[PDB]
Amino acid sequence: SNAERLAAWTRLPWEGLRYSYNRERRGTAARSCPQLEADVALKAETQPSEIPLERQLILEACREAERFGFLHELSIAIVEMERLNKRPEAEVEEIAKLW
Repeated sequence: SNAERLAAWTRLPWEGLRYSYNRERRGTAARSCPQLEADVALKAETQPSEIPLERQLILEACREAERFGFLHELSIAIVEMERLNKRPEAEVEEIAKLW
């Protein structure tokens, strides 16, 4: 779905990316950031690999946004942050095709 694509497109660090997720989850029963962080940290250590924990965290956050219906709002917010980091418009175009 667009959750895996968005998680695939973003370059934001989790420390920054966590803010939009926390911001866009208002009004939903979605997991908080510490709940996500605790859940993902355990899931990472139950199947250890070379996959960075940051990638698993970001993918879990995008999936949770999709389950509880604020993935579109989260995609807009992530693109906003990337544009603040001067992410090239050519790369923003790749994710803009979801819209």
